[PDB]
Amino acid sequence: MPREIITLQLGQCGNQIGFEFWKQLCAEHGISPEGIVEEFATEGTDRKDVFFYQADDEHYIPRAVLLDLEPRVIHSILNSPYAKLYNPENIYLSEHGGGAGNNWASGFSQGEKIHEDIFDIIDREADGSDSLEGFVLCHSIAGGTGSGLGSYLLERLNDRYPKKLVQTYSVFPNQDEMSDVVVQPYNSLLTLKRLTQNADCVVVLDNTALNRIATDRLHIQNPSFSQINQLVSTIMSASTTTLRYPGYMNNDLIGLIASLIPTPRLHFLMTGYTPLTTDQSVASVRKTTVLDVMRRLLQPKNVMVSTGRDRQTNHCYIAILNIIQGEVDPTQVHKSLQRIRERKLANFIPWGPASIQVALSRKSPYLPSAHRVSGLMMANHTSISSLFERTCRQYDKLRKREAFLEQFRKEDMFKDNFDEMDTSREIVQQLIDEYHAATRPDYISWGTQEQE
Amino acid sequence: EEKELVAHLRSIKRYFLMDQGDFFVHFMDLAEEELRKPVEDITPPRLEALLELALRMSTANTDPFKDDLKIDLMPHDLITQLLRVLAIETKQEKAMAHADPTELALSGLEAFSFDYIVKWPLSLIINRKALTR
Amino acid sequence: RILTHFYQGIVQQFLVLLTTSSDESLRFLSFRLDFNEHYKAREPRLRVSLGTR
Amino acid sequence: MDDDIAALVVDNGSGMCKAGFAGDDAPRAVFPSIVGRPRHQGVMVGMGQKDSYVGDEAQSKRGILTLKYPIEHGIVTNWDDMEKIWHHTFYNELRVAPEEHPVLLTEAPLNPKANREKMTQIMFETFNTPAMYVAIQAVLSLYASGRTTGIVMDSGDGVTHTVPIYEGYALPHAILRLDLAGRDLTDY
Amino acid sequence: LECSWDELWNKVQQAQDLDHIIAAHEVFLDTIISRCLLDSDSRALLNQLRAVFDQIIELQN
Repeated sequence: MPREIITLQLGQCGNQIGFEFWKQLCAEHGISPEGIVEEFATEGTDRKDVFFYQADDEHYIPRAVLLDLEPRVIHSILNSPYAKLYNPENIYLSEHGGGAGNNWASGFSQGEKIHEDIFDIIDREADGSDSLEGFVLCHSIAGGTGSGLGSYLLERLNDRYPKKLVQTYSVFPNQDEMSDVVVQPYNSLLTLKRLTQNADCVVVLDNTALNRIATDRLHIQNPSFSQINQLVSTIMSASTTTLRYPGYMNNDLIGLIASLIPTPRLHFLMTGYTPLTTDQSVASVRKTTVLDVMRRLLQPKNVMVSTGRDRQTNHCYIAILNIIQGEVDPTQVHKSLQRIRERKLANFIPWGPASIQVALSRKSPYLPSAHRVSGLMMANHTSISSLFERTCRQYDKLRKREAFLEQFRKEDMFKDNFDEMDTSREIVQQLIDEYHAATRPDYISWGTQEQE
Repeated sequence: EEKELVAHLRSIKRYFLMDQGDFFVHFMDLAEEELRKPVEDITPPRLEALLELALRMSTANTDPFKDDLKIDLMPHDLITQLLRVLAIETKQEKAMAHADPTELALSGLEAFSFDYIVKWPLSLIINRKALTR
Repeated sequence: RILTHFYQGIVQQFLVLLTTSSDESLRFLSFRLDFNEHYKAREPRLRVSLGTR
Repeated sequence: MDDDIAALVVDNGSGMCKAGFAGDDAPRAVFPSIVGRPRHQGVMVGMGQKDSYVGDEAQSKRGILTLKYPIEHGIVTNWDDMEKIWHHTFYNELRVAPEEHPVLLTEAPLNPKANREKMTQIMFETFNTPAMYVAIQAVLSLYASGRTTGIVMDSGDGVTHTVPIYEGYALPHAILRLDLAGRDLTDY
Repeated sequence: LECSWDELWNKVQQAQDLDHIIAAHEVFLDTIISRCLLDSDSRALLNQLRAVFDQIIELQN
């Protein structure tokens, strides 16, 4: 049976991303906005049970839970054409609707207050999952609901489901824009602290990078939350294609990620997408070669993760997994890997054997693909620590000025101290040190308390 | 038509006669660092992979006969191969044909040659003597 | 360390087999496995085989 | 045995195309005038599914094919798809080279002259047939009746025609077409 | 797997007779066996791979 995945969409940005992800999954699986499989979706070769539940013999309901401490985002999901697609028992809306006020501590306190209700909703969604693997959280780290309520929900899931994996897609605040939310760095720090203690994987979504991509590639001067949510839905669809296009390998998330995550602390993931094309260029399915794919993936413009320029740590790639979708020749993959090695197109870990993994995936048969070849890059790169160091520096910049800290001090999680911010800074420092060690042969002792 | 004589000639010009100067410039710019190694230090598989990668990354990727282009590692350096060619039209041809391949670990630039796989009966035209020349 | 040393010995024998293997793709896979030359740094036979041929 | 190269006989009924050899008592191939192309190009491409199936092959692949009818209401609506259907019939069911056999074609009453011209062009250039003829189906049925004067009522599935014929010549002023046939009765 | 399967499939798509299909399937199986280290020449390599798998299971335990 498929390993069902519960999708948690938290706060305004997270909830929009989750809603659009469920929409994208329905479109890829040929599920109508009401949750019914379309008559053209006759290829029963997809694993809906990983991401969808069957509502009836004909209706597939996404295994998605939309969670907010403010009712607006949940209502907006329920106000979409896909409102009938999701099982209503898997929809949790905070009764108070007030959100966390962009305070992570407030969101955590609200989650603790709604712990019973939230876990009842989670169990209701879980019962629709035949073999639920775990929860995927879509949220923002800068707000209150997606950061704070997300952290609280993660804590309560860890307490109730201590043997299940918890991955998060955490939207980080824009680091190049001065946030008007002076406590946004504080909220982000508290959320990152909780992700460090209670989450197993945090997917960092930098709103600065989303805005930059929309500006340079989508020509969007002011990227809306909706455009970011649509990009997230495209990313989620690409990430779930291997569930939707079953094959010989990588049929489960844990099998794919086991090779990428050696230690629990190195749980900061970077993403990549290829080929990057503007929406207008969908028409021409370019016969992209494996060498051309690898060359385009190496461009920072195509990487879906905004890692800071760490000047102190000799950041390197530990490992790379490329998930390629479309027509892929194995001999072309082999020749591409050979050329990459000869050209040193990929740097591997210095403490053990490492290479660039290449996965070939089929496209969804129910969704016509405008591109002959598509690709996801998974990479372990020490520069992802620089993103965490930058978040820590922003927290310290707010904390050192105590800016907007009174709003977090209003909430119990931050009422007495800002220890969650200091723990976030310490965790980001430890991540930087391990990431620098992971570029070195002494990585064999990286993460050992004697090396820490 | 069947032996693609004109296509074979265009491929030879592109690769053996360096007609695709932008392609050859790109290929040599990419491959110079690996080819600069001594032949004993040169990994033939690495040179072949770099050749194919430059070919796909250069304007040689635009050559329709590029798939007929193969890598040939000459047993002698470019200087010894050149001396053999200079002797070919001279009575020294027998002396240069019997000249042992230069013991000097030729750089990949000096070891670089093209090969062309010609099948029978088309191999009657691109003969081994012509291919060697 | 014991597992790594056993692996390195097996890898050296595997690299010899790869050089004797008919499949070129397996040789390219071996070359990828030591992209940072970590195993080549750890297994002397993998360092010598690539250097000599 | 003198292999007298048999002319081809193609009966294009409003519902079903029927084809065979001259001098046969019945067409050797009789299939619905439908051409089916795979509904999902993707999944069945690897299973050796043809991009399109014609006649009985379209019916056999109906589960995976989108069927199209190049003859609509007895009128040819897709000349390329009709030519593909005829080619499939010839090479798979009859297993004959149309370049080696004269082909007698049938036509609907009041078939457009330009449509006849396009069919003739396709037949002569694609199939390189040594000889061909185009006859009105009702006229052939009249000839089968041993008559030169009379009315032939040809009723297929897609269209009905009334064709008066006098002394071997059809009476065009008296030819009638009725767009009511087996399909309409089936829907009723 | 992919290379031997593609060679088998290409030959089958190009197969003109049943003997051609038989030969293509035999070639596919032999290619897979050699590439799976299951041939006689890989017998020492196969034993080393089996020892590696046993050491991997021992490491896991």
